[PDB]
Amino acid sequence: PLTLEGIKDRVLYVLKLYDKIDPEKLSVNSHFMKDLGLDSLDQVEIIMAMEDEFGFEIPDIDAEKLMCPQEIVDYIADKKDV
Amino acid sequence: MSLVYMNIMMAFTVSLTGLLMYRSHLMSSLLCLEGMMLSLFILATLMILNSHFTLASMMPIILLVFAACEAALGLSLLVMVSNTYGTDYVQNLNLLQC
Amino acid sequence: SRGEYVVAKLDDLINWARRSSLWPMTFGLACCAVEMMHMAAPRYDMDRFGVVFRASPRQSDVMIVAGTLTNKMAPALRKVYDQMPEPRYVVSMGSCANGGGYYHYSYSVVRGCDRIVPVDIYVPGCPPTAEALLYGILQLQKKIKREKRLRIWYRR
Amino acid sequence: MNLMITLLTNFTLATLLVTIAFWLPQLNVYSEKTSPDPMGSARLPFSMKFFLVAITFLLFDLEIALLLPLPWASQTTNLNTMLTMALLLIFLLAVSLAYEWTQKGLEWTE
Amino acid sequence: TSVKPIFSRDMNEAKRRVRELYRAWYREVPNTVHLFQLDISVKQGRDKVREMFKKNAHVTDPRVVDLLVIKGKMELEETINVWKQRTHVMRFFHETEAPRPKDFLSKFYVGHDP
Ligand code: SF4
Repeated sequence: PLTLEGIKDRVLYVLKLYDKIDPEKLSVNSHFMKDLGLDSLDQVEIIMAMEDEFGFEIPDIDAEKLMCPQEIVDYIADKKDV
Repeated sequence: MSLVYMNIMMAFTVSLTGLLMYRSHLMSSLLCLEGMMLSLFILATLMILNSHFTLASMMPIILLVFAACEAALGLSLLVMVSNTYGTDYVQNLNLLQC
Repeated sequence: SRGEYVVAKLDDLINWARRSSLWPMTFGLACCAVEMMHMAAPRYDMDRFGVVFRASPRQSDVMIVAGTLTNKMAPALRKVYDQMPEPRYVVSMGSCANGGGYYHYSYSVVRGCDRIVPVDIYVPGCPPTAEALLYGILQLQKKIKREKRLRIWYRR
Repeated sequence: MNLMITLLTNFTLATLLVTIAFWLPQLNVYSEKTSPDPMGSARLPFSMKFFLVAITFLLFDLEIALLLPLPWASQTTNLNTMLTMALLLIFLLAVSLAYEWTQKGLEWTE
Repeated sequence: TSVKPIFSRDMNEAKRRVRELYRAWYREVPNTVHLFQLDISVKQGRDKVREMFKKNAHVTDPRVVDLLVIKGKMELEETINVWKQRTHVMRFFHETEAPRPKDFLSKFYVGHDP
């Protein structure tokens, strides 16, 4: 939570823990729906893995707007100091 | 000195060493403290009956009553600790470091 | 022989003690609980047979399923049956506990309590009279009387 | 001596009946049973009222411990002092009871 | 064609309620596997919740998915508050049932039904 680099590394570590995402195609700017081949429920359990890791609640009207790990790390940067 | 008095003193020091090395709980501290009180009762009673010193026979009962009341006070303190943390753990009693 | 005689007399002893001291856990499910209460009432009086009134389930000897077993309570029936020490016995009282009865084609009714628990005595009636429930209890005692536990132990 | 023999015989009969009560039905090869109440997985909440009646027992039991040598203290020569101190102890037990009353200590187990 | 809504005015709020119900079931699966002392894994229970959400996925009516979220909240309330027993949770896992024949030929072999 100190730097953007630790948050980005922890986002990519969470998304490589998740089994259905292929870690080869998994990049920073990879889209979830049309690229990684994920259902919406897959994206929502991704957001709940992010809540389990980063230790806060993410509401619904701003987790619908998290379609890539770059917007995830930008959202956590917006909701923290970095 | 004597032998059975040395045994009751040995029990007093053993419950003292248990009262001076805390493991987990405050109830263990209160139990070692009341084992100390028990050994004080036993040793006072054997001295008072040995010398046939009559008026001191009320003394161990006094030594019981106050100290048992003392134990009641300790139990109540433990309860208030267990009403704040849920356990009687002595490591929850460390807020007075600062 | 000699050991056959010893296990036969000890079978008679333990069968006598078990049948003359049956303690029931009555499931008060439905209308058959009323007639079980009449079987415990002074006229028929189960207590003079050694059959006490409302024993606790963790020491009872016979489970009397008296009333309608529905789907919401059948796991509770099997749970209380599993909490009974052996030798446990099941007396099924009335038509809904026997085979579903008047609610056989219902969406919510277990069609017989013998889909749930192993049943020893089927007591028929809607409700069976308390005299007939007492007949079923005495037939259970005669079934306990002809058990051969130590005889089959000595022969196996 | 006879008391120790009697305690030992009572303890032996007790342990013998417990040992018969455990080992005699374990002759049976009945069934090894599986699948293990008003709570399933709830913790125990503490109740302050049960602890209050326990400490109230302990304090009145100490006052009774003081009151115990009265059938022997009736035989003394200074009966005015003995009567004053006996009535004073039972009065202090009553004052402890009245203070337990009026501060709502005897409530919901009155 | 104008009807009275239940909770959702359109499918946006309806999918929002579906999504938060799935969030609550995802948070409740590990506690359900723990305290009911089930014989399933947490991933297997989450697979079952995924199957129960993807079973009704083709519904385009907002009132119908409002009632489906309502009934899912009722299932959730019966699971969190321990009202279901172990049997009521294991009924989603059709274990004692034999798997039904799916192709034409084995259904032809066993009986008369399509
Ligand atoms: S068998 Fe009939 S009379 Fe008996 S409990 Fe059932 S419904 Fe009532």
